[PDB]
Amino acid sequence: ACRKRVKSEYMRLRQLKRFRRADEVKSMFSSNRQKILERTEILNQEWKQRRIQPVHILTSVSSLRGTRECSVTSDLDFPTQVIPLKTLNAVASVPIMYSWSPLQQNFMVHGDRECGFINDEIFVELVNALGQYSDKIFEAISSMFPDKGTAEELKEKYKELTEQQLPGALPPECTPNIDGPNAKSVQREQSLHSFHTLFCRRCFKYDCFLHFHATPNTYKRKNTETALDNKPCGPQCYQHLEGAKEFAAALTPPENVEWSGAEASMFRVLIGTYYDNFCAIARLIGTKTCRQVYEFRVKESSISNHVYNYQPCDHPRQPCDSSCPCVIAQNFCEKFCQCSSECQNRFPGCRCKAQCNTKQCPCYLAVRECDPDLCLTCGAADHWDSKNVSCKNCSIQRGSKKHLLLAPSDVAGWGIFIKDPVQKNEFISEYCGEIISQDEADRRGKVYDKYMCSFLFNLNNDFVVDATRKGNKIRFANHSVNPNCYAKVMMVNGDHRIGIFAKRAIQTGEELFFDYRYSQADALKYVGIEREMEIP
Amino acid sequence: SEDEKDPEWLREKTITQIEEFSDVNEGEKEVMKLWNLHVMKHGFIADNQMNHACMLFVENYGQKIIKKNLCRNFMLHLVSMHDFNLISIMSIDKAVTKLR
Amino acid sequence: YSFKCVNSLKEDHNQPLFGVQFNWHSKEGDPLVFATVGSNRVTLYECHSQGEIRLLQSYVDADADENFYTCAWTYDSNTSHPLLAVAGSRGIIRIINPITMQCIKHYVGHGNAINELKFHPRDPNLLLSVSKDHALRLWNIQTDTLVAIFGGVEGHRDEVLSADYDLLGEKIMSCGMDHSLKLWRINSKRMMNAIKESYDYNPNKTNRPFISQKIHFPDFSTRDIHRNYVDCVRWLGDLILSKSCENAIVCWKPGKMEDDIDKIKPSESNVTILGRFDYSQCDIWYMRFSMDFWQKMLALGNQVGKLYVWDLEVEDPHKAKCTTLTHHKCGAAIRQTSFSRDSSILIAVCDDASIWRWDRLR
Ligand SMILES: Nc1ncnc2c1ncn2[C@@H]1O[C@H](CSCC[C@H](N)C(=O)O)[C@@H](O)[C@H]1O
Repeated sequence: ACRKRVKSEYMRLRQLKRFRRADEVKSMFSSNRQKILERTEILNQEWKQRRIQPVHILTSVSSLRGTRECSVTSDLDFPTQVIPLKTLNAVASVPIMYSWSPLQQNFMVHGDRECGFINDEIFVELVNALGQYSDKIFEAISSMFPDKGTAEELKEKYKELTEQQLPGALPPECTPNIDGPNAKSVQREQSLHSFHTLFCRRCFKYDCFLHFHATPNTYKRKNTETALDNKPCGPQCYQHLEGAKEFAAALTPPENVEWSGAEASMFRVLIGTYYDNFCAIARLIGTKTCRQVYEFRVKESSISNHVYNYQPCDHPRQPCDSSCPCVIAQNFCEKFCQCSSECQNRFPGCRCKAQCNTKQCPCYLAVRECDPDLCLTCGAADHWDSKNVSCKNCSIQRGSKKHLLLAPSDVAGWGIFIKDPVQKNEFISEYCGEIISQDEADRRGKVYDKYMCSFLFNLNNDFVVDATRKGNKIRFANHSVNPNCYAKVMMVNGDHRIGIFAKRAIQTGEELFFDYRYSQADALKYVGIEREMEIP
Repeated sequence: SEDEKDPEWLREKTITQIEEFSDVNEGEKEVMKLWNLHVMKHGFIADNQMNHACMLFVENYGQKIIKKNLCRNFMLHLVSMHDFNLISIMSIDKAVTKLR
Repeated sequence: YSFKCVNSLKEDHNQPLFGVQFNWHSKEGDPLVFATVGSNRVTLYECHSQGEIRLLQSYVDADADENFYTCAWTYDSNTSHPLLAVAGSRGIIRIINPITMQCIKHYVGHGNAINELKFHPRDPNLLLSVSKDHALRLWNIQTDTLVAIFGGVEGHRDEVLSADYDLLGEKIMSCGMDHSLKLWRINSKRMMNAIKESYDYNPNKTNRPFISQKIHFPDFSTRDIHRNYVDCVRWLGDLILSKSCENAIVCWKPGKMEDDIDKIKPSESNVTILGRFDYSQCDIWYMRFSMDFWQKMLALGNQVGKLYVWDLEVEDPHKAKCTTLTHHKCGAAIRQTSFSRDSSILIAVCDDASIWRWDRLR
C-alpha cells in the first residue's frame, strides 16, 4: 500500500533541497552587520577625538579684482551666485608611459539541464522490491527526466563517488620526500622521475621558464661507472674470492650486522652510481662496516642558415638521416641535437685563440657567440665574474648590461640614454622580453595595433618576441632612420638573442636610436617622425 | 643603476610556479626553490660554473639547508645533477662532508 | 526609506560633472561640506536650512586643460585642518588648503592618468591612486614620498578604476575593466614597515630616495562574476559589494560562507553568491554612487536621473526593499552621488553641470 507512496515521494525529495540555499544567509546577514556596527563607531570614536577646522568663504582680492568669475544657478528657485576662479599653480607637462615590470631576460610564451543523484543503493530495493505493487533501477528512474543524468551517465557519476572515497590524501603516484620522517623505499627510477620530469637540460635547471618537449635522459656514454672490485679500498673492506670481479661484469669470510628499511632506500641508489664501490656506498649510507656492506650488497644483488628555430634534432639509432629535424630546419646539429661529432652538422666552436670577436673570427664572422668552452683558447671561460677577457663574445653570457638612462624624448614621449661614452660597435643590453608564437603574435599584434603600441618583434621564421607587459630599459629607446646605434640578432648555444651596438663613436648624453623593421602600416603610424626642418 | 642579475619579483614568480605543483613534495620543492634562487643570483652557465655553483651553494646557504635539515632530498638532488653529467663524484662528497 | 529633493543647482561650464564627496572630515556640529570637481574646475558647497545652498570657494585650471575627475578628502592630523586631494587626466596630484587658499605640493610620476583618489580611513595623510595603467600608485602626502606600488605585472588585464578601503585599512582592492577581482593586504609585514620609513626620510639624509616596493600578487581573483563592464566595487566587512554595467548590483564573499577574508590565498578563485540587486537603464560606465558613513543605506543614481534606494539592514536583497526615487527635470546622467556624514542630507549629480540635493525625512 504505502510502499509505493513512500517510494513515490523518494524521487520528489530533490525539490526540498531547493530552498536550502537561503538557510544561512540571514544568519550571516546579522553577523557581518553586527561587526560593521562595532567598526563604524570606532572610526567615528576616533573621529570624535580630533577637532576639525570649519570653512572660510572667499573675498575680493586687491591684486585679483578682475579675476574671471563663473556663475552657478539653481534648477529650483534658489538664487544664482557668481564667484571668481583662482587658477592653480603650473604643472610640468610630463610625457606618458605605461606600467610594466623590470624584465632582464627572455622567456618563452546557465542551462536548463542539470545532474545529481543519491547513492542509496542499499535501500533502492526497498524503493523497488519492497516498493513495487530493484537496486539497479535507480539509474533508470533518475533517467526519465532530463533534470538528472541518464542511467549510463549516472554510472560514470557513481564512478566518481568511488574516486571520491579514495585512499589517504596524496596524489596517486607521488611519494613522500626522503627528508621527511616517513621516507619510503622509492627506487631510483621512480624517485628520480619527479626530478626527471621537472629538470630541463637546455638551461640546466628544473622547469625552464624560457623553455611538452621531453627526451629520455638515457645517456649515450659507457653503460656503467664501475669503481672497485673485490678489494679493500675502505679501512676494512672485503676481497673474498676474486672470481666475482668478472661476475660483476657478468652481472652487467662473511660477516654482517643489522639494517634499517629507511637506510636501504638509498643503498641501491648508491649501487646505481658506481655499481661496485664497496666503500663510497658504505661512506654515504650503511649500517654495516665497509667489510659487511658487501654482504648486504651481494644478497641485495641476488635479490642556408638561421631563419628557423633551433631544436635538439633527434635520430637515436639511425645517423643524421632525413628524419633528423636539423635537415629540415637548415641549421646546425648542435650538441643537444642527437648528432655526434661524426655528424657533419656538428659545430666546432669559437676557434679563435687571441681575440674571439675579431673581424676574422667564427664568433664574430658568424651569428654565434663563443661559449666558455668554445674560445677557451682566448679565455672564454676565464673568470666569468671578472669582466676582463679577450673573448668579447660573452657579454650577454656574462650579463654585462649597460647603464641605460631613462629620459623624456621630444621625438616620442620618453627615451633611453647611456651613462658612459661608447665608441662604434660596443655592447648595449639586450631587448629583454618574452617569446610568443606566430599565431598569438597575430593576436597580440592586432591588440597592440588596436592600442597603437610598439614592443613586438618577429624573432625568426618560427617565433616572435614580445616585450610589452614585461621588458627591459632599451624598449623605451626611440627610433631614427639615421640611428646612433643598431640592433643585431645574436645566437647563443641554439638560442635566439639580439645584440645592440653603437654605430659610431658616442659620448655620454646621446639618445639611442634604431629601426623597428615593422610592417608598412606599423611604421608610418608609429615612426613617421624624424625631426627635420623645412624652410620653403 | 638598477642593473642586477635578477629582479626581486621574478624570485616569487618561480616560487609560485614551483609551488603550484600538487604532485611535488615540500622538501624537494623548498630545496629547488633555494636552488633556483641562487643560480640567477650569480649567473653561472658553464659546466665548471655549475660545478662552482654547487660548492658555492654549500658553505654559503647549504648551512640553511642544514638549518632546514633538508639533506636527503638535496643528496638525491646532488646525485641527480651528477647523473645529469654536470657534476663529478668528488663534488658531491663536499656537501656530504660539510654537514658531517 | 525617506529622501526627498528640496534643492538643486546648475553651473555655467556645461561639462559633464564628476565626483562629489561630503566632508566626513568634520565634527558633529561643525559646518559639514561637500565639494565638486569639474573637468578643469573645482568648487565646494555649503548646506543650509530651508534648502538654502551657498556656493563656496571655486578654482579653475586653464594651463592643464585635461579632465579632472578624481578627488579624496584630506585632513592634517597635526594642524587639524581638512584639505582635498584632486587629480585628473595627467596623473599630477594637486592638494588644496582652503585656509592657505593655495595649492603648493609636488606629486608627479603617474603613468597615464588617475581614475580614483581615496585616503586611509585612519591615516589622513596617505592617498590611494588608481591607474588605467593596470597598476596601483601610492603617495605619502605629508612626507611627499612615493609609497609602494601595486599591480605592476600581475595586475588586471584591462583598465582599473575602482577600489575600496576597510575601516581598518587592513587590505586594498583592485577590480579592473576585465571584471577580475584582485585584493592586496595592507597588513603585510613588508607593507607596514615601508609605511613607517615613509615618514622617516630627509632630503639631506642620503642621496638615495625613499626605496619604494613593488607588490604584484593579488590575494584573490575571479572573473566569471561579471559578464559586463564593472565600474563599482565596495566592501561590507568580509563581503565584496560590487556593481557592473549589467543592470545588476551584486555582493559576494570568496569561497564558502565560513571562509574568513583575512586568510585567503592568491591561487583561490571559488566564490559563493549571496546577493543580487538589479536595476535599469544604468548599463553604462562613468556611473558611481555614494554610501552613507555608517554604511546602512545607498542611493543608486541613473542616467535618466532615477535614484534606486535599497537598505542593507537585516532586510536583504533576498527581499530587496525597493525605493526608486526619481526627478523629472534631470535626464542627462548621474555621474556621482554623495551621502553626507549624517544621513539627513543627500546630494545627486546631474550631468549637464547641474546638481540636485535631496534631504532625508528622518
Ligand atoms: N621614433 C618614433 N617617433 C615617433 N613615435 C614613435 C617612435 N617610436 C615609437 N613611437 C611611438 O611610441 C609608442 C611606443 S613608446 C616608444 C617611443 C619612445 N621610445 C618612448 O619611450 O616613449 C608606439 O606606439 C609608437 O607609436
